[PDB]
Order: sequence, then structure tokens, then C-alpha cells
Amino acid sequence: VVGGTEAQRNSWPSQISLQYRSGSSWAHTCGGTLIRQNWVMTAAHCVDRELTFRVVVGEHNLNQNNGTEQYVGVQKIVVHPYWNTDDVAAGYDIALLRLAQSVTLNSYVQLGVLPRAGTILANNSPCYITGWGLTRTNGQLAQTLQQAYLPTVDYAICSSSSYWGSTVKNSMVCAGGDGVRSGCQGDSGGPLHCLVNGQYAVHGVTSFVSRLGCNVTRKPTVFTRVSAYISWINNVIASN
Ligand SMILES: *C(=O)[C@@H](CC)[C@@H](CNS(=O)(=O)c1ccc([N+](=O)[O-])cc1)C(=O)O
Ligand SMILES: [Ca+2]
Repeated sequence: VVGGTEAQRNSWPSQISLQYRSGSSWAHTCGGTLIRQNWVMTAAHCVDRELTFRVVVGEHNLNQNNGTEQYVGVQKIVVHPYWNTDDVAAGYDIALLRLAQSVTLNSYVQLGVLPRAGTILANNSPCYITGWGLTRTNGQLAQTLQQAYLPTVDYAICSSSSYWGSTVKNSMVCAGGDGVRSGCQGDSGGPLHCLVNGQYAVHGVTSFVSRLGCNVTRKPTVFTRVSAYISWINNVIASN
């Protein structure tokens, strides 16, 4: 997250860290949202590489023991069947991870609330992106979980020529684009939390930023619109 602030430890209990085995250790690669005690929602592009993955729930500082983490392997990966790694702009950037063990819920570990199917937010709706992604374009991951206020940019504006044009689809949510705050590499897969009727709900799965940089004016961070995939998500969890 560029232009973020450190999140309080219990603000976003559904945020997870998706990591891959790196020799003797594990490295953060993407965020995710815990949606069942044994299921995580993340971006399909986060699991394009054939790596060994684990999920960390109750994480706050990637480089220190927080005394709250639970570590679980990934037992199954279900990517949306229409995902294509060479066309992120086509959409379908979503995947569900079945965990090897069910995690235990507490103030640091909770299920993310998902919007009702079809819900579309009005332009400029209040949302926060969270994650450990780079803190600057071409920078380094954050140590502590970061959050940034990114108001939505509706489809008509976001798909306009000076913003993202045809690259943005109605199955995506755009948020931010102020040139200061944004998602960045490593935030992909995590949640976009938006306040609707007094409750934060995960409306987006972080998907992409401009190739020009993370925080680019009129290139808001782009997320898979969760409310477009409620049936798909329920079908996968019921069939697995
Ligand atoms: C996500 O982090 C976005 C920026 C919000 C970037 C791409 N995702 S990534 O850099 O985390 C990533 C993760 C995993 C793979 N892979 O497994 O192939 C690839 C990229 C972005 O849009 O640059
Ligand atoms: Ca930690």
C-alpha cells in the first residue's frame, strides 16, 4: 500500500497473508480474505506460479512474532475457470483456497463479510485497501499491515478514456487514483473493505495497478468485484 497508515491489529481480522516457500523460509506474495474457517478468497494471478503456498491468519507484522498468528497449508486451489494469466484485463481474477485445517476465530481472525450479489457501490463510496504490499512504486513490502482510504470510482468514470478505458470491466471495482494512495505489488488478492449501512464488507479482491506505477493519478487500483462472483464462490464451497 502506498500512502498508507499502519492498521490497528484488530481492525481487519479477515485479512490473511498468502506466502510461498522460499528455501528455508516463507515469503509473503499476496493478501487474501478469510471467508470460511477453511477457505480463503484471493486473486487468481497470485497463484499463477507453481509454488508451495501457506496462509497466515492473525498476522500483523511479517518480520516479528505477534503472538497471534495461525499458519496453515493450502490443500486445494480453485481458480475461476475463465481466468487467463495473459489477460488480467479480461477479469475473472479470483481464486479460492481450501485450507488444510480450519482456523480458530478470535479478535484477530474473523470471516470477511461479503456483499449481497449484484451490489454496485455509488461513485466515491468509502473504502479502505489493506495489505503488506510495496509502500512505494518499485519499493519494498511493508513490515506492518497497512491501510489506505480509497474512495470508489464508478464504472462510467473508471472506464473513461483518461482513466482505464476498455481495460476496466463492470465485473471490477475501481478505487483511489489520487496519485498519493494506492495498492501496490504484494497487496494483490487482499480485500477492499467498504462501509455500507454501518458495516464494512469486502467488495473487492485487489487485482492490478498501472504498469507506470502504483500511485498514478487517474489510474485507480483495480479490484475484482466480489458481488459479481457470489454464486461462483458458493458453488465452489458447496462442491468442495
Ligand atoms: C497486485 O499485487 C498487483 C498490484 C495491486 C500487481 C500484481 N500482483 S503481484 O505483484 O502480487 C503478483 C503475484 C503473483 C504472481 N504470480 O504468481 O505470477 C504475479 C504477480 C500488479 O498489478 O502489478
Ligand atoms: Ca508476525
